Amino acid sequence: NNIAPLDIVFETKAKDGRVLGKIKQTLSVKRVNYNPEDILFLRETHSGAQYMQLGVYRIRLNTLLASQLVSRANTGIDTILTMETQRLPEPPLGEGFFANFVLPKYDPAEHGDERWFKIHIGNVGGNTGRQPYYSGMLSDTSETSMTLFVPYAEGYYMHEGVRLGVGYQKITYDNTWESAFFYFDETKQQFVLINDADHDSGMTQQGIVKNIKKYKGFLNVSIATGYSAPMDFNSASALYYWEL
Amino acid sequence: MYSTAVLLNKISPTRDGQTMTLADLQYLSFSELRKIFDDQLSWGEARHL
Amino acid sequence: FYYTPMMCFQRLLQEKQFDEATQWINYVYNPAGYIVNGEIAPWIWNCRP
Amino acid sequence: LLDAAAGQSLAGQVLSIAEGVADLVPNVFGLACGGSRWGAALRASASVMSLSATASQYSADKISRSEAYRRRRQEWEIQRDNADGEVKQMDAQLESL
Amino acid sequence: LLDAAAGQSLAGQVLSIAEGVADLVPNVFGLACGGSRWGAALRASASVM
Amino acid sequence: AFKTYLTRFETVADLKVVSAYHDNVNSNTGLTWFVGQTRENLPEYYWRNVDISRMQAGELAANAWKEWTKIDTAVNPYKDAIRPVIFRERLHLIWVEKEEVAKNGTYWKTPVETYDRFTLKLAFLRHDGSWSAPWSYDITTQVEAVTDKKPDTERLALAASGFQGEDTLLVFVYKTGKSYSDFGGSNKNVAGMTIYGDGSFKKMENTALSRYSQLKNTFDIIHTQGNDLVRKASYRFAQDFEVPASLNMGSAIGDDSLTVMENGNIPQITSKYSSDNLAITLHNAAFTVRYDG
Amino acid sequence: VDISRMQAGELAANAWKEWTKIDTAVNPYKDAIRPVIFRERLHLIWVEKEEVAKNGTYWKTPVETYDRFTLKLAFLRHDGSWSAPWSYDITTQVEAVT
Amino acid sequence: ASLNMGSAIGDDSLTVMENGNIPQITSKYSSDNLAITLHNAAFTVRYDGSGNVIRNKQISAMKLTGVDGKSQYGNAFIIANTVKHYGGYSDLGGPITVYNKTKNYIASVQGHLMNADYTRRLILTPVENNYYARLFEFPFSPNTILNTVFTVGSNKTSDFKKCSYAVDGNNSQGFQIFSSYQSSGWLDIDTGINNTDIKITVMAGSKTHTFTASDHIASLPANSFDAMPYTFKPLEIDASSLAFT
Repeated sequence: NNIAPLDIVFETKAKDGRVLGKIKQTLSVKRVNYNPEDILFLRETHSGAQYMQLGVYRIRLNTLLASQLVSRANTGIDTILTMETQRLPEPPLGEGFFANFVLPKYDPAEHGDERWFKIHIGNVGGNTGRQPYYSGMLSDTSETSMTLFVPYAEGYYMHEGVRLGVGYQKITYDNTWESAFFYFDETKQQFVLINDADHDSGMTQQGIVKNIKKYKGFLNVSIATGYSAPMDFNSASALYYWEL
Repeated sequence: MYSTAVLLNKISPTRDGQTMTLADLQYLSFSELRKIFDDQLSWGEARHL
Repeated sequence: FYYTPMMCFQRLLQEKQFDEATQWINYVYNPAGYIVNGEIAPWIWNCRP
Repeated sequence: LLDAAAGQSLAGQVLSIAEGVADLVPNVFGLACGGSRWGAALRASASVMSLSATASQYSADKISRSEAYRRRRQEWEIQRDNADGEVKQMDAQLESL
Repeated sequence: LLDAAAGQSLAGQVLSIAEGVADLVPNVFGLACGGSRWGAALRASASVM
Repeated sequence: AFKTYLTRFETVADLKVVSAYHDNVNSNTGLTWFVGQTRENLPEYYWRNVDISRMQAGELAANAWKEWTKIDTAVNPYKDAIRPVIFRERLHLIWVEKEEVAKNGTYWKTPVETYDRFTLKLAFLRHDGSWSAPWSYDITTQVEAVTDKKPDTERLALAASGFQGEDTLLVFVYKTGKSYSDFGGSNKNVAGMTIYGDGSFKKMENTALSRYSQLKNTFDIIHTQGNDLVRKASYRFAQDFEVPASLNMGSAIGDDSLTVMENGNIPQITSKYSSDNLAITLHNAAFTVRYDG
Repeated sequence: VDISRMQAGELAANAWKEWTKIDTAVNPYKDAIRPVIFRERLHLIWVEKEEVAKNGTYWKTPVETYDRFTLKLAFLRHDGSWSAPWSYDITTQVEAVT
Repeated sequence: ASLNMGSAIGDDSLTVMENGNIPQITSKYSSDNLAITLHNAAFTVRYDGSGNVIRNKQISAMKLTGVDGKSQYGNAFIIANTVKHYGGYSDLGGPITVYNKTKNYIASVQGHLMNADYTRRLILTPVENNYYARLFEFPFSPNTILNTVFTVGSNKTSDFKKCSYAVDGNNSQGFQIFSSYQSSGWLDIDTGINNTDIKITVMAGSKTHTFTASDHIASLPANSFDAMPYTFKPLEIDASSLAFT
């Protein structure tokens, strides 16, 4: 993580064996990392959504509820204090799409000793390897459904689009054609999933692939088309939200 | 930063047939652990643990 | 290093803030010694002059 | 009235900082350009924050005298308890007599 | 609130003395140079004090 | 009271960030500072700090941030020429002040020019919330050179880098572009300025500019999609590896309650990076032994 | 005033509202003032007329007295206060239309 | 430009509709024809009641499966109307039975059991006093109940109709009441649904249109007991018969 420890030990020892002193001190060396892909940057959409991006993760910074606050304030304050206002949608954090994943019930035989799982993203940016994008707590009584926003950039996905896999420990589904694949089709001008089933032909980011296999691990993967992100109570302005 | 698993393996075995787990290490003061394991790890790793 | 800590100590003692006064006066003196970098301080007083 | 005056006094920081930001534009021009007021915005901000402090003292003595009113109410309640206490004192003394 | 207002009022001496030191620079110039505010710094200091 | 409270809430929530800075040479640990401006047409600026040292690779805590804090300095920057930096391990704010000034007047110099006297104003936050008045530096000639005498036509940006190795500040004034070339010499886009911890201003030579050529990747650039603009946060800068310049250990009582070691310190710890070999030089490593229990 | 329930020539006294002063110190040109509503909230627009000219040539005798028309957009905040107006210069368009 | 409806609890306190909204509502006026386009009309269905014994027991009964292997959706079921305690050691989660008619299944549900020593069995008899008159008997494969389907296999629909008084133990001592439930009357439900069973009817003057999910679907969700998100195609409806008063 661009840091390395070293240690200095002063050893003074008498001839008889009486240790005068063994003093240890730890020093840290920080390596300079000025890679543009590793340097965070600031962006703002035409809808007014301001976010920061470090590598693959995108984080909202500002908020755009002022107009709705004015609208409910023109009406009575009871209208301000409503559930519908607290679940008001927000603009997406830059260009991207929303994927809903439904994971099956926990199984000691299938999932293993540990119920929790780690969701990882694969071929993104210039990194072919895996990056842990989410951590989830499974339920032993029912299926678990969660929606994740996957960002996008111009040519951000190399060969075979972008991969999304999951690991439940004692097992990891990241083999060939096991993780969910996504790309950005220009003919439909939208984000398209690749491996929803077993297919003998399919158009992907780099052309026609004749062997598409259904994803494993995830019970159901869907693209939430036209889905707006709900109001967030854990963002940078979560303190103000909780206050109000 | 520092690998807690590798540090625990370095301290291992805890003269009992298992690994010196974090829970069993409530345990003692900084000077105490430095005296006990002064020949096994460093000041920064002790601080991290 | 000397006058301000007792200024706060005297104010707290006058206003019955006993534990805050003790914590603040620990900056200049502590009968139980001082804990620096997780080790027993060799000095007796925390004021150099 | 005190609270409204305090907030309405707070309602002037934006106006004077607008003065400060608009004073940067030169006023004389032509064969002799310039006349800008050098950094008027910071003295304007200083003045408005001083008057914000003034409204702060206004709210301060307002709430202080409000709490004085509450102390007066509590003292009145206690002395009314004393009054009806002596009322029943002598109520029992009367039947004794 | 009273104490914060007092200190925050103290927070303006530097601003107005900056006004005073910057008013020495002439504002009109060219074929007619000048327009400096004569010794504005001392009335600014008087006001802030 | 509720209406006033929600007015203040809207005013503090409508802030939009414009600048950022990082207290590290990498993006793994360190603390980040954000500075933003209100939506309304006046220059009221607020700052926030957030810690990403324990940030969990896409997951963060609400308490990890801080509330917006107003800067009571009445800054009047040119457009979006504002940036926070940290030196003397303390926060400072830099901006340019744009004023309509010209030269003297000749016989019939018809076009009295309207060039801008660009002034860097360095003001820092004192301990108790107060602000010091800014040091004033005139960099008009360098801004003219980098804008090619047309500053209003193109967006100009300023990057502040705090060299903590010997506590200096590198201010790079450059013209906004899609891509940037190397520093020093031919590239007239970037002008370098060195300011110390006391106020001494110095023009960076071409070799001095080339000494920090790796910092060109942290500029505010124009994205490939037309006229899109994407900003970037400046970083704490070191040559190649950051280590503290001094080390102090303290004292330790040896065995048998008979001996003690004290005054353990290395006042100078330097690092030379030749190619890929890193030679760390500890100057005057000294201590003292004493027979004392 | 609300005319939604206005009864085709008959109105109620309570249907109106009392006059409220605008504490902004607007300095419009003659009768160039108008209210509008956007973001479903009230805003006020006006032009500010000032006597300005161009630069000076060798012997440009008639330093002109054209007007720098500036639209100043200021809106009423929730708690009676007013924001300072956005300033827009539309001098060329006013010159063209006049 | 947008419409938001909210949520509505359906009949029988078993189902709910939520997240009803049309984020984009545009209008194009070509000459005198007005085409209203509703983009991404979406909502969500969920098997969940208003909050009662019916909900908190039968919903988990439908969710939990048995020998057939997950699924069991789209089937007809016989349920109890109201369930109450009748007697025994303690009112635990208690044996709650439901009947799947398609596969002749008895699905049991229980919150917690007090004793893990007795081989207490799902016992259904309408008398609660004669163990010799029992009609349903299903033991626990593990000593702890896991609320498993017991797969009758035969046609005992009328048996489930006329069997009440679910009993926990009914062990070799005859009865030994552990937990007994009065199921009162019984009701018929069916978890199945059709593609045309979901529709949106627009009315505007004399123009009435019915757009279903069989011909105007943008995303067809899965087939399970959990939340089902339904989103339709952008609906372009010509509304020129509106009486503008």
